[PDB]
Amino acid sequence: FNATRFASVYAWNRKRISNCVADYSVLYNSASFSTFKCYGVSPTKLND
Amino acid sequence: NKCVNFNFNGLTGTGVLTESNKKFLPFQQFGRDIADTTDAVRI
Amino acid sequence: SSVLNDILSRLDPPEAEVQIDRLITGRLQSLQTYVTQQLIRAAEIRAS
Amino acid sequence: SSVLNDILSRLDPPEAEVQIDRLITGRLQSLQTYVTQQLIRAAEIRAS
Repeated sequence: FNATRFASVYAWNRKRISNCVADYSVLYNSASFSTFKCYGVSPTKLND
Repeated sequence: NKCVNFNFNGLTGTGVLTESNKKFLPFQQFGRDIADTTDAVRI
Repeated sequence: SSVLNDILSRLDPPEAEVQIDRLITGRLQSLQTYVTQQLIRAAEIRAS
Repeated sequence: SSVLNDILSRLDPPEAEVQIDRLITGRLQSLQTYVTQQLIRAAEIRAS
């Protein structure tokens, strides 16, 4: 979210996501993003 | 020994969890019996 | 899925409830089909 | 339509498959209804 740099989509950069604790509801209450589509997942159940 | 609706370790369910003698390999802790039901969980 | 509980723990009311609508339609046949099965058994029994 | 083949040759996976879902539900009654028809015939036959 404080990303320093992102690689271009034509070779979109892929990252590994695992082994941590994230409250994703913060984003729903963050509202800091243009779009926050949670599809196949409800945002308001995932922090727990 | 008391049946409840629970959200266990991120694994959610409702029922009673009491000491289990069943064998769950080290690579298992919870396994799905019929109805995706656990028999012993971590058991 | 075969389980609505995972739906509930990850999805929203509208999509979860439409998926449950199709889920519940399936079980409402499976039951009344079973009942039809049983009462054609029971007719053969009552004759016998 | 009554034909899924034209769907397949002109439509996409998601909409084609939902239309097939409703198509296949219709045929799954029509079959098990037919089977129910037949085994109430067969009950009248077995009595006779």
